[PDB]
Amino acid sequence: TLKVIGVGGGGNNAVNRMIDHGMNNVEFIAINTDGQALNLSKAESKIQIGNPEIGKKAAEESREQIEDAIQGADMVFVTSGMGGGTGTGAAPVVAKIAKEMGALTVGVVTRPFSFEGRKRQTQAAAGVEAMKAAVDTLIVIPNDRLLDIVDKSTPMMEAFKEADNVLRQGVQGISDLIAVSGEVNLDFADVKTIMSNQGSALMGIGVSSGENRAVEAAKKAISSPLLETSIVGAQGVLMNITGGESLSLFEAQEAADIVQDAADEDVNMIFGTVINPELQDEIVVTVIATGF
Ligand SMILES: Nc1nc2c(ncn2[C@@H]2O[C@H](COP(=O)(O)OP(=O)(O)OP(=O)(O)O)[C@@H](O)[C@H]2O)c(=O)[nH]1
Repeated sequence: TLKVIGVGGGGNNAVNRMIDHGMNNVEFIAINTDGQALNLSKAESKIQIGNPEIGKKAAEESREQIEDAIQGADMVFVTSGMGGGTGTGAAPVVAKIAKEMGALTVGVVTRPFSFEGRKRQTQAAAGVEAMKAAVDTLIVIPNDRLLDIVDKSTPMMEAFKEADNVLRQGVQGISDLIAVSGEVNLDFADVKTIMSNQGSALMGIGVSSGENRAVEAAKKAISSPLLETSIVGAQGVLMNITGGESLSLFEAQEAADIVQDAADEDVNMIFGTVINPELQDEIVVTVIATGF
């Protein structure tokens, strides 16, 4: 039982992208203060709660409504945009409740763009520290590093939809590996071994389609701009290899071995594969490195 919880406006929009893109392994929950924007959410479960301190007390006042929604989950994803009042303060509370209930809590959050001002960057920094305390592992993508990812052509009014896509890839990276119906999935106990109480995590994404797509997508994930460091400093590595119906076990093994050779000699590496047939010839390699 996996649940991804979008906290705040930006977090809700990512969840809505997470649903438009096929991701049915998981139960979706949306939490916000703005009721109208909650009605425009696509998640099954919606919870209205109620400067990042309003968000906090709103979440704490709705502790039991949040507790009820998460009930039964084994792992929970809390995705939010840090910076605003709602997500920055409420998302650490939703995470801390999830971790108290025994769920493996994974935070996938964003730092705002530089063009959003220092105050929004200052509050986001405090939210990030709050979330690190709350979750098992936290993935933080600074929105500024999408400029090292997006096209020269990217419109400025499209900028927050690429943020949605990156948060989609963070959650779907791990979520697709654990409970899809086509079961060459991994074992949950081993996932816990890589995520539990670790803290700060890196994410690498690589896409390719050639004859040597496996080697190419793995090298590009190893050196994805989203990684702030090389994964060599990492103790545990969770790797996802998503392909179409032509994805081979050899290709997965090849890509896993390339990543494992870049990690620390005695990393704890677990990897799995996901067949999604909308993808034709391109494979996507997602690497999650933990413990920093
Ligand atoms: N991925 C994504 N991020 C967004 C989006 N909109 C804003 N963000 C980022 O997330 C940060 C917080 O924005 P919101 O989530 O809308 O703020 P909030 O949580 O609703 O808090 P409030 O101020 O009470 O509305 C902003 O600084 C942006 O950097 C979005 O649509 N998608």
